[PDB]
Amino acid sequence: KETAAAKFERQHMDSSTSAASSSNYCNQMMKSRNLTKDRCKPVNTFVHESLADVQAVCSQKNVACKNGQTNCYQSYSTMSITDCRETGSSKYANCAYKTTQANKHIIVACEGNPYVPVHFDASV
Repeated sequence: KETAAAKFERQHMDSSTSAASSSNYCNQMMKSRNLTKDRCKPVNTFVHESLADVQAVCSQKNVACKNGQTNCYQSYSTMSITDCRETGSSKYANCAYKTTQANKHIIVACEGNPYVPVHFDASV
């Protein structure tokens, strides 16, 4: 099975690039990260920062999680991120994604030992 921390890295970490290079980036990454096999993941966010810089968010501003949970943290600074949202004309198994590049604060839920991000709550 996949540990909740390795899963957050596979679905959200992309430190190799500084930001979405083309409008096909989401179609590319959603595919190389295995997020379109049993269905098209309708929404996913990639962060273009170092894994360390994203794990350090677990020691920043503590805020409520979108589900009420109290183990979410908001990054003090804005981070480079890419938003992948399934387009209306997307069809399993041929997923189509709109890619939107942006700089925003990310909010992730942290868990376990050591305290690492285990779920991407949102960005603002």
